[PDB]
Amino acid sequence: TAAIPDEIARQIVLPEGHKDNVPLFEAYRWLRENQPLGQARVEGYDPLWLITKYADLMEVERQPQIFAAGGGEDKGSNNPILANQAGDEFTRQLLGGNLRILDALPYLDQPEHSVVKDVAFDWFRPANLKKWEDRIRETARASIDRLLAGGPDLDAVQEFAVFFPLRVIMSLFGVPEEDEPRMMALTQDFFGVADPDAQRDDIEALSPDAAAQQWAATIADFYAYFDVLVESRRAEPRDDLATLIAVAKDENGEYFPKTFAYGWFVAIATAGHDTTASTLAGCLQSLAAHPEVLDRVKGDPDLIPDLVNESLRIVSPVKHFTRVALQDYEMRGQKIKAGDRLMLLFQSGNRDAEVFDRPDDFDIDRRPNKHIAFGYGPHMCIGQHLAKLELKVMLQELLPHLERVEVSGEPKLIQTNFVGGLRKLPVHLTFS
Ligand code: HEM
Ligand SMILES: OCc1ccccc1
Ligand SMILES: OCc1ccccc1
Repeated sequence: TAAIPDEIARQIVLPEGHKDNVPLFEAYRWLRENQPLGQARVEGYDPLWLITKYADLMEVERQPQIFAAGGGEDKGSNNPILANQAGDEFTRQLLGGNLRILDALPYLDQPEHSVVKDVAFDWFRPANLKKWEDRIRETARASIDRLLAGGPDLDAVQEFAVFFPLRVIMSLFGVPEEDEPRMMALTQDFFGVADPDAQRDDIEALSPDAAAQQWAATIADFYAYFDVLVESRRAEPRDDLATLIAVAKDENGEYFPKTFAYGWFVAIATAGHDTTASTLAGCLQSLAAHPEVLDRVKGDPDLIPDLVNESLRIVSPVKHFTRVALQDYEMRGQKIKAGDRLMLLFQSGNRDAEVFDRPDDFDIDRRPNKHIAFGYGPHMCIGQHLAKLELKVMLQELLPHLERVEVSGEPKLIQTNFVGGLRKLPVHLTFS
């Protein structure tokens, strides 16, 4: 019934606690074993129930009428992405009393969430992504040719893994190649709001609300760019994802307000490539640690989807979203009160020993691989089938060219409690 111990709560809640995966995953493990559903009360944050168990993540996510993303009828009364209190106070000054800074899926509750998701639902289904496989494969091949020409010594992240998923999503989206560097810079600003190596020059870096200022500044740069793209596709439609979203109309034949298109476009321009790059880099890191796995998948390319699934489980680069209890609710002997916020810890769910035998082991032979790296419930990752296709296609093209991966310098993680993974993986490759 007590609060979570401060040292454990701080390790998970504070962005600084994610700088090193070792103490972070030991804090998740301490909770799952000792206090699987407790309230973290960290100075400068709202109290948060830390949802550490696989079964609890599904129980919460499958009941959106109880556990809201955006606050329910009081729209924008909950921030789905954990800011500190000072940050949420900054946002309420910016927006005038609420926290809905984007009109994007994570901020929405049903039935609004369903109406908006219906715009892109079919586009993201596996059968509808098949039309892109050959173009993704040509992109993967172009990226691997540059890797082979560049020699065996590189940062597998900033000199390889980042470019492929960015080129794929910008090509599908319909953004020209020359705009990719600025999209990459803004994605770094967006997911780097609390990382001292990713600070924007235009906001206060050390203010209590610094991360919320960076988030808003980054969004404003996206809105400027996307407003031009929305008016462009409304005036002259193309066969691209920018058009599908730009021209989308409601049941009354009115365009959705432009901010809905901007919200899609922000999610696509950031989430649409960064986590794909992280998972690919974490895959290479695991192949360095488990060379027998690389030998096996080179011997049987049909194992590549299993390798992708186990990489998603181990890397789990999307660490949380938040929810708010719309009513009192009992779970695992604890009384969650109406108004209480919850932090869904997907990386912890993915190490739950009740679900996964030897959960810290890299084992591609888990079948089925029950991972929750894409979440659950109506907010389950809409991009997951695009991500899995890109990772499958890259590893089908790449792994024949790799005899060995060696990590030849210190890996670096993005310092974030939100969307993380490797920003640096110095390697020495042996080409086949
Ligand atoms: C390895 C790659 C990816 C991983 C691990 C990942 C993971 C996640 C997770 C855990 C969520 C939250 C689910 C929940 O709240 O229960 C999510 C949401 C989302 N993801 Fe992904 N994601 C990935 C790739 C993508 C891609 C490629 C796109 C777009 C092209 C994308 C777009 C989204 C969107 C728009 C949401 C919000 C959905 C909603 O709230 O309804 N993601 N992702
Ligand atoms: O895939 C995670 C994500 C989705 C939308 C916006 C930010 C991050
Ligand atoms: O809810 C996950 C999902 C993914 C792709 C298309 C539709 C829905």
